[PDB]
Amino acid sequence: AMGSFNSSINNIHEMEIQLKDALEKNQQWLVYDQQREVYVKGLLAKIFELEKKT
Amino acid sequence: SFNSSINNIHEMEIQLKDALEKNQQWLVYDQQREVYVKGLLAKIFELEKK
Amino acid sequence: DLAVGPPSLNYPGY
Repeated sequence: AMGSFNSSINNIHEMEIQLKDALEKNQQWLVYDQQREVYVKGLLAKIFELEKKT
Repeated sequence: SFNSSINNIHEMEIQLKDALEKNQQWLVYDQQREVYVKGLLAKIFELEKK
Repeated sequence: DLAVGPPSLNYPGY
């Protein structure tokens, strides 16, 4: 139908929105995880000093 | 041409299925890393009692 | 509008 055609066009609008939002989120996971790695490397260096005291 | 535009929409769908598969991988990976960080702290705790 | 992002951009944000 011509109504099913019109509806199917609107999803394709949502799809773009979904791509855009998911794209900027995997992109934010990078910054977040890069920061956690700073913390982890800190803890590891800290554990390594507590092991010299053993 | 329209057939050129429909091809892009097909590509857009491929990219979304990808951006969503990776977003899930980020989630599961995140939970594992958080469990890991707690382990490191738990080990720091045990080492400090000495 | 459903796909997940990180709790923050800084760590931890607790």
